[PDB]
Amino acid sequence: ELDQLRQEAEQLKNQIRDARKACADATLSQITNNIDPVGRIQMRTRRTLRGHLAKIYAMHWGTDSRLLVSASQDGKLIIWDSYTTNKVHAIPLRSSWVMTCAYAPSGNYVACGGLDNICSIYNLKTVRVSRELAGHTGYLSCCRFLDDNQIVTSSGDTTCALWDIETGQQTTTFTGHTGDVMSLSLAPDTRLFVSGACDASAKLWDVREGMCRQTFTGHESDINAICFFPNGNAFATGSDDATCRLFDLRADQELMTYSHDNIICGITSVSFSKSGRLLLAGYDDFNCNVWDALKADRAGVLAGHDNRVSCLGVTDDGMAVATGSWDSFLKIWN
Amino acid sequence: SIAQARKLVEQLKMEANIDRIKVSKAAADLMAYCEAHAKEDPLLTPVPASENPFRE
Amino acid sequence: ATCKNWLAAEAALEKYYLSIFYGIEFVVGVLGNTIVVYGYIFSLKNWNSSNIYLFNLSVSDLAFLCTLPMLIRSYANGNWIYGDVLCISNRYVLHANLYTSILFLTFISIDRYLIIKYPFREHLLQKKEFAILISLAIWVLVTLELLPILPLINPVITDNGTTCNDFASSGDPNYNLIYSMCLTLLGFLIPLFVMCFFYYKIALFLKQRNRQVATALPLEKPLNLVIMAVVIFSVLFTPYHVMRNVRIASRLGSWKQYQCTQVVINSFYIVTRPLAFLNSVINPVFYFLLGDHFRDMLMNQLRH
Amino acid sequence: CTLSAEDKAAVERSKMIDRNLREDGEKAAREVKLLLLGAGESGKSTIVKQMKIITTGIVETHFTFKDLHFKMFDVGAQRSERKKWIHCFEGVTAIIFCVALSDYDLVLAEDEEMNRMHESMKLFDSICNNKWFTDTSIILFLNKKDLFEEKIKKSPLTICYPEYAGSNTYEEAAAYIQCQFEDLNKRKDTKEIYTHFTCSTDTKNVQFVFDAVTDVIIKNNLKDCGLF
Ligand SMILES: O=C(O)[C@H]1O[C@H]1C(=O)O
Repeated sequence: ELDQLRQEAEQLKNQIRDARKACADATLSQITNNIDPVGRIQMRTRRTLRGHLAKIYAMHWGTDSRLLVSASQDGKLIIWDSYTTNKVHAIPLRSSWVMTCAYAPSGNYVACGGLDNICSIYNLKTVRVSRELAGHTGYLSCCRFLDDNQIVTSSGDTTCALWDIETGQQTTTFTGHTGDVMSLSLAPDTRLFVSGACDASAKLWDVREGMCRQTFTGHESDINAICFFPNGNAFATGSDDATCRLFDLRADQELMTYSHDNIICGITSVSFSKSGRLLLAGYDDFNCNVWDALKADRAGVLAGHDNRVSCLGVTDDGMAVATGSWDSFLKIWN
Repeated sequence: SIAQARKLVEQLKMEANIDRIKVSKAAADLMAYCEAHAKEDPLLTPVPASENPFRE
Repeated sequence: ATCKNWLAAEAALEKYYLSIFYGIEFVVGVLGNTIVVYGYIFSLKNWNSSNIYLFNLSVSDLAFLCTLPMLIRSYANGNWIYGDVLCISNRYVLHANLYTSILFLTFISIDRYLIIKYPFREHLLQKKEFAILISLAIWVLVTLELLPILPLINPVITDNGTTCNDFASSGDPNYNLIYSMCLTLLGFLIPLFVMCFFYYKIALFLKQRNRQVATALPLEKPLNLVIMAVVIFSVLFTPYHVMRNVRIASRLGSWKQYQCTQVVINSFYIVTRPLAFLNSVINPVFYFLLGDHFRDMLMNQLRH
Repeated sequence: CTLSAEDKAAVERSKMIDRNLREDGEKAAREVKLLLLGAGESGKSTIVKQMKIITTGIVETHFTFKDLHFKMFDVGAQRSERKKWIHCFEGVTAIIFCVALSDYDLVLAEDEEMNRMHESMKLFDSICNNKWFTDTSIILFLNKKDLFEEKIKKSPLTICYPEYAGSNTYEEAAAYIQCQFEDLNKRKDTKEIYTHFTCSTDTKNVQFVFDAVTDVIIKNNLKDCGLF
């Protein structure tokens, strides 16, 4: 019966809430009370990549710390070389509505997608459309290579999918969200991944299966960004709520909230700093903010753009940070 | 709907059987990890020139 | 006879009118042009041909205005107390900027055309390189044109006397008159005709497009502005160029001074002199601050 | 200042890439981009077929009329939240909004007690006064005339608007509907709305779109020059 299931669901929700509440003996604000502050973080624009002719929507680094791929809404996907300002590749897309980028961990391939509901995989040979995966019913919002023959995509039809690039078939489908899925992050071991949706929630999925293990809530609006802590035990959430939130997997609840009274803009991306001691978040007010992740204190500000900050990324070695923007400028700070 | 409510109840039941570690045992781990990798973070403690890739 | 009063009027008109008008023009033009330049520098990006021409015009106006403060100390103390080289440099820069502004206005008028015909910037003359090339050509050509002014601008020094004569009251009246007529023809009449022709064509285009469209807002403001530009240019510039030549020719060999008339002509020339300089003050407003786009953007960038 | 062979080769490759990028940008800057919108099935199917010579998301159409290359983007197949991808269309030249006149005495199948004209008005209100579109002009196509004209009789317009007080003649009912749609514009000082009762089976829709687009372009050019 309808009531026989509704009451059981409500009871389960209440029991879970009580169980997770009876576990917060302390908070991640009293333990780190005596931790010394990181001080003042000041960064200088080391490079300015200046190739795109329209807004930039995505960006990725690749496990090299030298080259990065950027996508803009002018039908071009540019692969640069950070140490210089050179352009290594420029790929023309069949559709100029792109909102995602991905660099293969091995550096051979790249991927893109957007309002055409198709994930296009290009082969760099290190140029030519190697594959075109089409099984979604909504605009793609993220994609992340697991290997040279596997990829995880997230669409606006409220679903994620794990593909098989060799054959193009949808190996697995992850459902459960009740709104558009706007981001996803792969765990360092690539055995689990988190996804943040427009229903103001995040979910933890097992890649080897198709089941959601935990659901995290607390945000008051859509979530636009997601990031994993370097050891794979926690994650960060970026939303329009202007409240950066850190959550833990083992404790299964929220730990800290990063917000200020003078910030009203939404957050369009988040990222860590190779140690988890800094959290960099891009905002709609053309600014990027560096927070002390352990004390929730605004350590610093980066301000070099003038239209928005739609993509933020940190080098694997945490050497530098590339910041692409709708102003068609990729600023690399150090 | 007897088809969606059953799935919702099953999912809720499957997520309430997980073992949870006490808070202040997961914040301590985060603090320890942040402390053990302090010297390997060029953004926290900047590296001297001639070691920065983008000195120019 | 009947011109002692004329002499007193000329003396007063030189002593007071010129000084006060030059001071007012200096202050107003400096304020406006500084506003425009700083708005163009740290507030505007993606420069096109029109922006280049307008910035050059503003720079010329500012440079012309910088020559006024040294001319306002004189006409009050009754003599030029600076060195001869300073006098020559001051007058040369004044005239060069005066005559460069006209060419920049002509090219602005030409650039207003070629945008109703080629709305996508698909013409050769609309390239950002051609704008700078033509700007440099204009500057060099104007300097070359003003080069032969040095012999006449030479100052006057004598026993108990150190005075700087203006362009119209220096040198040999015959050679001076010939050079003045050549300068008028090359620097005022031809640019005026080119500007009038191109603005007439633009006005015809606006009239044809206005009365053969659907139910939409009419193109009435641009037509009025196009007419006003030509009207202002002509009104402010024609009397000065007429009176300069009239005065220069008044002191030629066949003077005959039938009624000591060479006092009235000098007075009229003096009165018409500061009118022409009003273009430097007027241009900022008319060309930059009368448009909502530029002033809105400048205010927004001023707020930081 | 010394450069190796490999460095010079990389610089040459980058310069060639930049040259190609600039050429592509200049070539693509000469195209007019229009955004096609409509509520339910007011149109967007006959309009596209009438203007074309050369759930899969965006659908893109090309056509040239006299000297302008138009690209039209139909995005009616995106059954997603319109708030999260609308800003991708911020720089479009104009928005072609299609509303069917005959949908004035009908209700949605999925939900009754909901007029289709009111739904169209809601969508038009949301898009006209939406951000990202404070300076974008709208071409309103009031389709399906001659079926509203012959359906107006024996079915008074008061079914849709209970306040209408006038004759049942088509000539004034259509004007009332057009005025009701035009009154939703709260930015009368910065936006223009061009309306066409597009039941012209001939090549009259493309001519109207061309005229409106040329007017928009001329006004923009005059605005950029200081005139307006
Ligand atoms: O009239 C003036 O005093 C200045 O224009 C300069 C000249 O003519 O000497």
